[PDB]
Amino acid sequence: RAKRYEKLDFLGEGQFATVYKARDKNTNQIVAIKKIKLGHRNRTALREIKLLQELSHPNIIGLLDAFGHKSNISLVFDFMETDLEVIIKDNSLVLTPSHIKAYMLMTLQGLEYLHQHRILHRDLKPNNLLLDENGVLKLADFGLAKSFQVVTRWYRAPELLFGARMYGVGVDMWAVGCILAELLLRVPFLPGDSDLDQLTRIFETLGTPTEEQWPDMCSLPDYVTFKSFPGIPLHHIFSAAGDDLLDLIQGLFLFNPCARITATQALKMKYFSNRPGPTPGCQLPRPNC
Ligand SMILES: *[C@H](CC(=O)N1CC[C@H](OC(=O)N2CCC(Nc3cc(C)nc4c(C(C)C)cnn34)CC2)C1)CN(C)C
Repeated sequence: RAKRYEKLDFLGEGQFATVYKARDKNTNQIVAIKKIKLGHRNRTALREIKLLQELSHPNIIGLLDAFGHKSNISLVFDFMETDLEVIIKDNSLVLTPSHIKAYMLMTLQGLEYLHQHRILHRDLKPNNLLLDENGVLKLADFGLAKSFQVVTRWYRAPELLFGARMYGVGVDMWAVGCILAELLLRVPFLPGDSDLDQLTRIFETLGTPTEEQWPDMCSLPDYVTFKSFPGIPLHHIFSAAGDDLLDLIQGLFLFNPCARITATQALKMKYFSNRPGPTPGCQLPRPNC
């Protein structure tokens, strides 16, 4: 499983990881190796493989083989054609309501599954939702994921920005909300230049929160008193969205994290049972190469 795979294209440098297209020199499937190059620890990177092998799901990335002795450790995976991030930036593609319903659907079934199995994918962003031949979306980058201030600032839920130590599933949900806005607007919704500014963005956009809207807000370790903004109505931001969708977004971007709509609460919502339903993955937009 070391020399086994022959290197094709580069796919991504990373956080402490590189990713390569390679060809299994036996199966002849294209595969995506995650190199986790290291030194101290492979504690977090072993835990990853662990958490991974423990999951079977069509919207969860498929752990095929890990291997390798040296400075590095390799996780083999099914190759994927694009990520939801490129799918955004590709202008070629204009997005349809039923395209997004479809992208959201598969994301949240992935999520439902995960949180049933008591896990957090603490790093949900749109380059981490991959898509195959047949428009089947999959979560990935599990290097940040514990079994019940970590995401990349734009998709960081507030509680975290306010240095919450003990935090729940409402973390993953904030992200999914950020990803939906980003899907709608086709640009990062709340692109802070700093943690401090990421909160400014959140509040000025969504309004600064009450102790009603969020009790136990001030008890957070890094809590700090921002200016009080009113917020912006969602149908201003999303002149797009119909009321079934607005309802959903607004619930995902609730401030109180036990009052934040769970994956299931969200999958059990009109939006999904309402027309237009999800495009078949096979009929979902594909980009240039
Ligand atoms: C057309 C080729 C095509 O459609 N391209 C345009 C957009 C595609 O480029 C991307 O951004 N891709 C392709 C590579 C894909 N691989 C990738 C990246 C990362 C970071 N992780 C992973 C995994 C994990 C499971 C490890 C798997 N695959 N990746 C990212 C998106 C290329 C071809 N003709 C014939 C139609």
